[PDB]
Amino acid sequence: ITGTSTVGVGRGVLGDQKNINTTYSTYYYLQDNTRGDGIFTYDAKYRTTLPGSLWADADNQFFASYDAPAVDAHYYAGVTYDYYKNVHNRLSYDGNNAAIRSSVHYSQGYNNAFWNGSEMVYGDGDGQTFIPLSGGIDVVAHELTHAVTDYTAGLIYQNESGAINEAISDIFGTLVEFYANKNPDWEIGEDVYTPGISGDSLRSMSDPAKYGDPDHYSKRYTGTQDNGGVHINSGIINKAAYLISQGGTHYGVSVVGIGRDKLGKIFYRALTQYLTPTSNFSQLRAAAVQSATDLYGSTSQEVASVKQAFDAVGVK
Ligand SMILES: [Ca+2]
Ligand SMILES: [Ca+2]
Ligand SMILES: [Ca+2]
Ligand SMILES: [Ca+2]
Ligand SMILES: [Zn+2]
Repeated sequence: ITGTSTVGVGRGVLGDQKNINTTYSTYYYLQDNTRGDGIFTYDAKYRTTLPGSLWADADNQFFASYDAPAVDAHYYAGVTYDYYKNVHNRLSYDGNNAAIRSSVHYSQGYNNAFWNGSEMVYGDGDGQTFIPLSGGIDVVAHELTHAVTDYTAGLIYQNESGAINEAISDIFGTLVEFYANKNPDWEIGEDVYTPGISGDSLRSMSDPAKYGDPDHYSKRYTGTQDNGGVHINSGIINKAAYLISQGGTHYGVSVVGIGRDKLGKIFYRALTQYLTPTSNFSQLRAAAVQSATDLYGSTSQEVASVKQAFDAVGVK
């Protein structure tokens, strides 16, 4: 919509107060004109017809419980935008400042969030397994990273390339959580998962096996469920990325950690320069090695650490 850029205030899903960039034209809309060609948040009104209505508010105050998921979708979209721009010099997900659109209140008790090819979509959860999914910065950044992958490597969402596609989203979702720096960790979705249970999440990058996911290639899932295990076998790559960043000894193989910033550089470069739609795990290892070599040199610690991390998870 055409109007003036304004600044609203509200509460997110977890009760935290924050400012949001809005647009004024009769109503105050969730439209942030300060990043690229806009970040736009919509209300799906418990339906599944998308995108729904551009979120409109009478007073620019967003403190109703109904407002909370839209406050977070909008705000965390802006944080993720800032991360890709400031850290990777990437302008929005297509690299050309495409508008970022998100819809919240999708369906009823919908325990999930997803990129549909064109926009972000968040359920409210059923209140037991999930609260509104946009309350998790790692969930928002995970899903927006699928948009990034779709415009770059284009990793097919099945089998090994699919598990890489998932891992890449867990990695950058986690690096975005660290960038925002509020209670960061190496698990996925903990802020919005199971309000009655402390300390759990959907997945762990530091210990995939915590939730039944493989942490070594010899444990890969080779069946047909979950598109050949895209959310299962990502544990292998998640563990390798965790090792590259943090270090550790995993099945007897020692890895020297190089830190989060370098992990982010190596994997962003692999994603955007080397990976293709059909890349398998072994080809990811070669892309990450070639990335680390471009960035730090072939004799570098960074290159040696990438090789050790992939050895540790059984990927040759
Ligand atoms: Ca209001
Ligand atoms: Ca966290
Ligand atoms: Ca997390
Ligand atoms: Ca929980
Ligand atoms: Zn995903």
